[PDB]
Parts: sequence; structure tokens; C-alpha cells
Amino acid sequence: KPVVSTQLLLNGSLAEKEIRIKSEDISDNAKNIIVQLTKPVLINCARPSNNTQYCVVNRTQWNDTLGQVAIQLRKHWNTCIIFNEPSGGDLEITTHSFNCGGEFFYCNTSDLFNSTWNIEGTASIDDITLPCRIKGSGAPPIQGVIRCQSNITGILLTRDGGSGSGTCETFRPGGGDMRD
Amino acid sequence: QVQLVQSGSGVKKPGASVRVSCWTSEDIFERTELIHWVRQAPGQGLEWIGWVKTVTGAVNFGSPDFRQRVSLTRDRDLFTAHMDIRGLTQGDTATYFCARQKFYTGGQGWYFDLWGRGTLIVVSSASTKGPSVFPLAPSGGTAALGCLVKDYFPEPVTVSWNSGALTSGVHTFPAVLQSSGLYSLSSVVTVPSSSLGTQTYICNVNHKPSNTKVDKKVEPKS
Amino acid sequence: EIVLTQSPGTLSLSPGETASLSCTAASYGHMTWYQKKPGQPPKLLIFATSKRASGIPDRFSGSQFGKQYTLTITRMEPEDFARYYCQQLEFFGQGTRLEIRRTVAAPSVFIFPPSDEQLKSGTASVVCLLNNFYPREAKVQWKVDNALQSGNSQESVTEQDSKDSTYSLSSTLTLSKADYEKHKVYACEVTHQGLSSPVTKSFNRGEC
Ligand SMILES: [Ca+2]
Repeated sequence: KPVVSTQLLLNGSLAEKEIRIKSEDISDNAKNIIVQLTKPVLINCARPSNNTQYCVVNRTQWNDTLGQVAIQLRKHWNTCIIFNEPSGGDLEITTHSFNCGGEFFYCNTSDLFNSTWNIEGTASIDDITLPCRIKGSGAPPIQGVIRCQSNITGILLTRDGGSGSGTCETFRPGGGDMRD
Repeated sequence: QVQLVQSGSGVKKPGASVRVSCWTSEDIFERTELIHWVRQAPGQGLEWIGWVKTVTGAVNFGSPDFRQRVSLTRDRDLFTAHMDIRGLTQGDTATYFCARQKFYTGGQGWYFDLWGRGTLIVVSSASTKGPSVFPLAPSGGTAALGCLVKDYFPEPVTVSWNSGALTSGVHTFPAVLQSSGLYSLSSVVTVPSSSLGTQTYICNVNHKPSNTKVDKKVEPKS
Repeated sequence: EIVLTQSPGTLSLSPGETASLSCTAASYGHMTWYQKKPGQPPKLLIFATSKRASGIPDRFSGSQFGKQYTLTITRMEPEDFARYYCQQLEFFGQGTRLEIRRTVAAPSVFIFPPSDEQLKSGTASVVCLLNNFYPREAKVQWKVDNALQSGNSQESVTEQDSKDSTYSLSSTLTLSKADYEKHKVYACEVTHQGLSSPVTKSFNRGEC
């Protein structure tokens, strides 16, 4: 039995017209939620020098995506919505894990998940560079100018539990092991 | 007699931290999806604190107030789980239970088939004090007499009467935490008012933490 | 917590009789039922509303009527006398305790003035005892020189007796030796359902 997980689902199937929400029981926090996107958000990576590695997402394309993910989460919990960073778990769930070329990449999505969308015309609080690293276990890093290109087809989320958690509703990436 | 094993009960100082642990066998661990932590303060119900997944390591808490202080980890190779509580307060004095959930399908709900016998966490600033036992002396047929185990810390106290020879009529009550940091207890016996002049009534109070073994007599006095 | 309310909190039953414990969940999600004894881990009986765990017998059953989720314990046995909680997912019920129903017995009231060994220490503790009464519901008041005294007493109630099925109550009024020499009359008044009139046991300080 090996290990499989990630924050963002890449290169899979896309929703036909509107965004989808897959799960075994949506009211079960222990159960993993599956987000399916209508339009694919592009993801570009680059390793130009030692030890600079980064992952670039479009800000206007991501805020459009997230704000529209909140209008669908509203359809189950008609309340204000928060997208936030996870509090625990292994590296593959705390970072966006992927192997690009021959090098495995771990990057932080602290920038993607830290928004609050109101009940009314969905709002933020008021590009996106994801700091990335590669495992320096086996063996010494490879020089530039390596590039990665992929598509965000979905997201793997977990809703925060409790009654004590009033006000808005909070979701964090991870899961959850198996995919759709 | 039997799985799963929980950490020893403890007395913790306000503001400190506590690493409460839980452990079982490979075959019991390989059949667990989650490990949940639920608490119970005396005179209160079963309250869910949070969960941890045995595979991914991922977590979930019952309130924002458990999120920033409670840390849920597991060791996949040693088949264990842990619960760290930061900023210990008297509101946290409870029996911390742990429970397992088998790999289940959505809809059924949560079902904890196995439970740890518990771990009592007492958030106390007080130091280990020896008890002061006082006699509750009597003065129509039945007369009541007993003892008062005042100002001790921590629990438990072993309360006997006549070295096991007197069990019929014994009412040993639970301890009360006072305005001090100290527990008070009272043990009482019901005997006929004709016996007291003849029979001797000795109580045997023992408080293991302070190494105190007291054996007081109760006789009517005027 | 809006959803998950439970009732009744106390069920007075005799063995052979059938228990009916109800949990009210504000939603259509499945119910789980646990048996809990004092200082013992919870024992899973029922999950999925109607489904009983391996090693649990035909006596215990689970059912639902919309938001009403009930557990039934037919042909009740002595061991079955314990506390019961329901969890709907992450949420737990207030609780319900199953106690041995018996005849209404008034308490035997006894007073104990502070011992001279304690009065050498600096503390004066007056103690009251209520022996062997049912129901568990009984109230105790302390009066010093005919003035109601609260915010200085602490009280303790024992678990139900295995032989006689009764409860006993202990109260302690702690005063300093200084605030003790001031007053002469020390009275504790006790009211119970078994009593048509209140019991007022009293002593006169330093006289025997
Ligand atoms: Ca009653």
C-alpha cells in the first residue's frame, strides 16, 4: 500500500457547464470533498537557478475560479465562505506535490488559499508566485533552465468541523487519498 | 485486557502542555481509517475534540479554540497516535478518550468500535499535600459516625473501616475540589447506638502519593 | 448546540421492563448509540441508526421517526443500568441515565459539629449526612443564627446502592474558627419529596 494525495488535481476531466462538488456524504467532515472545474487554470513552473524554483498561477483567473467555487459551496451551506491553509498532515497534503521532468516538486499554496468570500456579490478582503522546492535527498540539485506546464482540472478539500465554528464555513486542501 | 493503550493520568500546571498518547497492534492499526479524540469533564458529557487520519496524517478539530492549541500526529511504523494540548487551563480538566473508526463508506455516520480506557488530565497549580483526617462522632436506634479527609492533593484516597471487618452501612462519598487547590472527602458508617459503647470504630485512610497511612478511632465524646 | 438534543435525562426502571431512549437530531443523518458506565470506556451498541455491533444481543434496538432517533432496551437486565449518549457524526447527546426505580424513602438526617482536633488547626467544618433516600432529588440548606447561608457550602452525592437501590448525601459548611465563635445556633434544614415537612437538625456550640 503506497501513498497518493495532493492539494490541486491536474490533467484529469473537466465539468461540462457548471462547477461540480463530489463526495460520499457532504455533511461528513471526515469524508473528502472533490471540486471539478469548468475552465482549466494553467500552471507554469520553472527551476532557473540554484536554488530558485517557482510555480506561477494567474491572479485574475484564480480569483474568478475561487469566487465561483464559493457560489457552489453556498448551494450546500448558504453562509459566508473561507478558503484557508491546512493545519496538519503529510508533505503531499500540506504542499502541492508533483514530479516535473525528473525532479519532484514541493510548493506552498499559502497564496491560493487565504480568501474570505461574502454572502452578497462575492468579495475578497480589500501575479501569484508559489514558492517551490525540490528534495535534496538523492542527489545534488540540477541547474537551469527547467520548465513545467500543466492544467488545474480540480481541487481536493476538507471542511472544518464543529458547531463552535459559527459564522462562515472553512475548507482546507488535502483529503483524502483516492481520486474520482 | 485489552487494546488500545492510553498514556498514564497526570497533573499539569496552568499554561503548560501535555503529550497524551494512544497505541495498538499492527492488525488493529492497519484496519483503522481515523483516530478521534473526545473529552469528558466530571459532571459533563462526551465532547469531540478532533480527528487524525492513519494514512495521510490530515486533521480536523471541533472548534477554532482546539485548532491553534491541539496538534494531532501519528506514527505509521510504530502504530501510534498523539495529542498535544498547548496553554493548559482549568477548563481542560477532563478524561481524554481516544476512539477508532474503521474504513467506512459515507452516509453510515461515525462509529467508534474501539475505545481507550482514558487518560485523566488535572490542570492544577497545587503541590502534593498529605491529608488531615478528622472524626465525625455521634451523640434513636441508629447512630452515624465517620471521618473527614480534609485538604489533600492529588487523588486517590483508600477509605477503609475496621480493616475490612466493617462493610455493612459504609458510605464513602466522592471528593470535592475546594476554594483551595485541595480535595475534601467524607466517609460514614451506620451502626446501632447500643454497639458503640462496646465495639471499636477505626477507619483506615491511605493516600498513596504523599505516602500517608492514617488509622483514626471514633468514639463519642462530650 | 442547536441540533442533537436528547431526552429524558433520567429513566427510572425495574429489570424486565422496557427502556425507550430518544435522541432528537436537527437533521436526517444516521445515529450511533453508546453504553457508558462510571469510570469505564464507552461501549458501542448501535450504529447506522438500526444496526447493532457484533457481541451485542437482541435486547437493544435502534429506530427513527424523522428527527426522532430512539434506542429500545427490551427485557432490561441489571448490567444494562448505566448512562447512554448518542452521536450523530461529530456531535454527542446531552446524555441519559438509567436508574433502578424503587419505593419513595425519606432521608435519615444527621449533624456533626467540628472536632476539637480541627479547631486546633484553624478551620471549623460542620458536616451533614442524609442517609439512604429516593429519589436522588433532595435539597439541603444551612442556617447560622437564623440566616440562610450559601456561597460557603460544598456537596457530594453517592452512586445508587446495588443492594437497597438508594442514595446518600453529604454537605460541608466550612467556616474559620474566628467566624465560628461569633454565632451560637447552627442548623441545617433538609427538604425531600419523602417529607411532608422539612427536617431541621441543630446543635448548640460547645455543649455536650
Ligand atoms: Ca428521578
